Amino acid sequence: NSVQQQLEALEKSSGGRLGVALINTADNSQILYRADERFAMCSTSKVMAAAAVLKQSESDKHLLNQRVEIKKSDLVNYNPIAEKHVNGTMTLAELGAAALQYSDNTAMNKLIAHLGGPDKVTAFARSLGDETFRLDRTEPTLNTAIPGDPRDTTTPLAMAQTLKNLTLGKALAETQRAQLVTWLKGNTTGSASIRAGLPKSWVVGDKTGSGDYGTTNDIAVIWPENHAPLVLVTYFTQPEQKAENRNDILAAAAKIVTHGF
Repeated sequence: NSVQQQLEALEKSSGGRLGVALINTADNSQILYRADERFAMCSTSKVMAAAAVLKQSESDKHLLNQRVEIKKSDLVNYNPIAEKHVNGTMTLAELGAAALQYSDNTAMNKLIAHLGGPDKVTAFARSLGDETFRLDRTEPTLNTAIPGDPRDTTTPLAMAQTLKNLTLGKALAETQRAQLVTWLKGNTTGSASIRAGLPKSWVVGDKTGSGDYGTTNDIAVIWPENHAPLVLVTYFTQPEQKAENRNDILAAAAKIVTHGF
């Protein structure tokens, strides 16, 4: 069976809806499955918020070290880093690191607030040529992931294209690109997702996300040992609100599409 047939069969077994976009940077070839359909991003949107702050830092050499006060009232759900810093400060760089490497929701909200609200994250995506991404809400409500709701969604292809531009391409100046890559490579939350479907020694940078409707996502840049990088988005969502998340599906999809590479 072809790769496409393999993805169809994976989706058929899944009890939900699978979205995959792989870009092989050797030749700009793509493996696309529901790649123009919308999925709730959940925490994968944290990449765009962090990158928007990195863009600002290009023109403000003091920005990344700017102090941000962390107050008890800022805490939401899932803030393993920010809760350590209540009554103190974190820098914008530290908030980027926490948002990306630990998926800290308070850190995400501080980035969004710094930028001036969700719509400013959308504007940043648009400035990179991404016509699809939209951020509408803050944490935690951006994870409701209701089927057919356009809020806080993108498509697998749009996200793969933008992730490529951010990490390997033209979106950010070099120091900021390098910082984003360093952050993604140091992610702690993605062991069981795309990474689990790849050779153990491949270098990977990724950002996971999950939400209601069993929405289970991962976006990654992958550096094989003897090949050009791959950019891979795997999004998955289910019909029932309290469905379990399914990172195993993402690992399985990653294994299918990276075969041979």
